[PDB]
Amino acid sequence: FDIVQVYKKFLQDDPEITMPVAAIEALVQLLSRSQAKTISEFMDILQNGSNTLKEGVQNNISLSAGCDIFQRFVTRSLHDVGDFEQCKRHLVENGKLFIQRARACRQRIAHLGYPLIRDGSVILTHGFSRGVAAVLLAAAKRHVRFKVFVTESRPSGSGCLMTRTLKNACIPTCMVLDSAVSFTMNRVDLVLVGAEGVVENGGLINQIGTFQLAVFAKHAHKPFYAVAESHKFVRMFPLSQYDIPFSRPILEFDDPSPETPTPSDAIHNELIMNEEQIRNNPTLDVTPPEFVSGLITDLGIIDSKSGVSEELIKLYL
Amino acid sequence: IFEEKQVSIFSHLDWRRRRTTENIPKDIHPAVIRLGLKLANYKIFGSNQRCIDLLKTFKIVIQDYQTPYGTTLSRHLTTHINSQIAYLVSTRPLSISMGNAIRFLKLEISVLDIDLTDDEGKELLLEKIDSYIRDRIIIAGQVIVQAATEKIQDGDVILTYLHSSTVNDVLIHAKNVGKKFRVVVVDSRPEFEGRVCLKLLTEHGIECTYVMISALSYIMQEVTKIFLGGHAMLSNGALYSRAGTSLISLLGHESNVPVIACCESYKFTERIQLDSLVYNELAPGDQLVNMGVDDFEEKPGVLANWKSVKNLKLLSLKYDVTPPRLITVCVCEMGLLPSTSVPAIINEF
Repeated sequence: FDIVQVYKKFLQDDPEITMPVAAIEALVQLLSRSQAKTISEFMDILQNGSNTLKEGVQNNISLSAGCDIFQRFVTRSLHDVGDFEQCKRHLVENGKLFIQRARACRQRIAHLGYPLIRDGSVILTHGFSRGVAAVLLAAAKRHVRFKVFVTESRPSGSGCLMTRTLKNACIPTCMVLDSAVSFTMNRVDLVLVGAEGVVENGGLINQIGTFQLAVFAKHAHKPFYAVAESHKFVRMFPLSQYDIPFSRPILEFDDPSPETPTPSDAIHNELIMNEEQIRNNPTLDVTPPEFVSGLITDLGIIDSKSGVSEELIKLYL
Repeated sequence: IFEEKQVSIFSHLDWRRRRTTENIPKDIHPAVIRLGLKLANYKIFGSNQRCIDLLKTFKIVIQDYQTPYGTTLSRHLTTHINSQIAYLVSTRPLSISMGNAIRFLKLEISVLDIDLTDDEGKELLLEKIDSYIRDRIIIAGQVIVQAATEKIQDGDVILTYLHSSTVNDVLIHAKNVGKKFRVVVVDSRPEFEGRVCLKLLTEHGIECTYVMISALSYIMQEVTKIFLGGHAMLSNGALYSRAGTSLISLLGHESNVPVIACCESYKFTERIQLDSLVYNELAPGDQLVNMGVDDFEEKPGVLANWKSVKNLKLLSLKYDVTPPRLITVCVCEMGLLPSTSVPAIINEF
């Protein structure tokens, strides 16, 4: 059934979908084509299916979150004198009626987020995030006068896409290098980032340059807001900002044996790292909750971030 | 002798003042008497201005000093001045500036050549006092003003606290040379010295904003630079100035505002205080009694009888110690230096 192929399938299907939701839709259309009819048969199922899904995509955190939400909805109404089939249709029936809220969650976020931008302020964002864009755009329509710094986000290069996205809405933009983010913090009134996933302690898993912005923000005494939908909450507890499942081997060294001038103003765009080297660098980092001012979700703005824990507590019994 | 230090943290601070010339010793020079009255009865009297008037007074004291038959000029002039000091101390505790100038004068008296006649000895001492005021106070002050006004960029919003002659002269000179800026004058109780500043600045046409120290958080979001006039720089780099200066520096730090301390090198001391209670100066608690935004205009206060009231004590400290990590730069006549360079500058004399 090649669940993986499907999961990737939505992802291209619809730019506005989230990796967790794409995993939920995956399991649904497996639950459609799933002959099943044994709880043993019925529940043996996805687990090999999300497992197969988890092992089929290399960075798996976000889809694992959407997964984790799915089965807990499954067993919690399979508990309850649970019959199988009524959930099997009801999930396949309302699958369209899932990527409904997921889209409504983002809009709910933007309606909560945009007042954080007030007249004459300068925003800083790292890379491209649909949620961040949603918040910024929603503020723009209300004729709010603001400007946005966008970090050239290597390796993804998401900075260009976000810059153009904001340029289309007549929002004044300016791109900054990953090395110049600290120098710009004095001109920044607010920092706004998205997140692929939010861990148990309310920490952020996102693009590799995220935590550096949160660090500069803390140092420059500027508010740092994260933008993520509720279904990005995942039960996993990184013990450091380095503790995550690695897709590829990372940060390993050369082994040379006897193997046989630049000014600072000089601009050498041809002097960047190659992709062989870049595949040795991480794709994601972790941002501790003590760097996050408030976490904007569809559930509202979570400042406690013992509250993200509260939600994951409710999810599991 | 006062030795009894009890539970109160403020118990060690000397509270005894002398506001009148009643039962005054007969060996006190008329010029010292007038200075002593001005010391304990004035209200805005800069640490620099205190030192200048002290040295000019000692000039008159020395000039009129006639050495007795019981001693040479060197040994007894220090005794005669010691009497003038003890009286001055009784009126109001010596400033660091005054204390430093006194150590200077006492030194030059001891290094006086004995072969000099008394009139040559007095003439020389007056020369060195003249040179001290000229170089260490006036010229040094001029250098500080120019060096500090240099850092004022067009569009700046300069915060100042109370009434600092140094900061005032910097701001005024900035206005004169053509700098385009505005000023936030932060004032405080029990005495609104910031209004004296606000009057001076507005008279020179400088655009100003006037707030109390409680509004610091609110007004700090407009400030680009902070300028502070110091009473003394400690040898650990800490700034010893009036009142809430530490609060200005602390909140200034949280808003990424550069804290600039302007202090003449002659007011550098070798003392190092860890807290703000060990070395300070008490102000009369009666100042805190009448509250309605004025110093002497009268209408009965709720705390008028606080001395009679058990367990109710009032007090206002004149100074506090701002930690060195909250000061960005110290501006002296030697140029802009890190405040930890204070003990280094001291050895250079």
